[PDB]
Amino acid sequence: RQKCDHWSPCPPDTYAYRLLSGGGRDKYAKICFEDEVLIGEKTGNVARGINIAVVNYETGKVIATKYFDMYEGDNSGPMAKFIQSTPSKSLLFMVTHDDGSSKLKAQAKDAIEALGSKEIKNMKFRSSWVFVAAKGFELPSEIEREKINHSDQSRNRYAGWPAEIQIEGCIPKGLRD
Repeated sequence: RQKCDHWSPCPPDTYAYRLLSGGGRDKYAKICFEDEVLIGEKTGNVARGINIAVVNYETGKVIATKYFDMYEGDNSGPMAKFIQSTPSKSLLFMVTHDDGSSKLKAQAKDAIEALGSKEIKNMKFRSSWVFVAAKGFELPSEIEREKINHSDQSRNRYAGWPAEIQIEGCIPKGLRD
């Protein structure tokens, strides 16, 4: 019904977003922006690791979508360079699927922490994580921009994985007016 199937309607001059981490291996991570799925099963571009959607804040257009596997390969470096290359006045949306920490290295953690992440250095194996960043401007303090959920045997929604987490909000379009 509502933009990105939001619980409450967004205020007028705002960009709607909904970020969903993966829930175990069968429930996929999803990035929704302005009622359009940027990353997800639907668009066939979601995978294990850290999934990043980059949007031009000024035009509201998707500029890039890329995933980086943190269980295999050496994708931490290519992820840090992808994040660092992002142009100013960009929105960055980051979600975990399955695992985003095994091979997660310092350079990548520093590039994400530079964007305002308080949880990227607390990432544990299979912790579910969702994050909204702005490059070249500040997001309002009121919007939910980050969440982390660690694997815990008593709380785990799946055998071996924590429950998926979500953040939904409305970003005002005039932060650079």
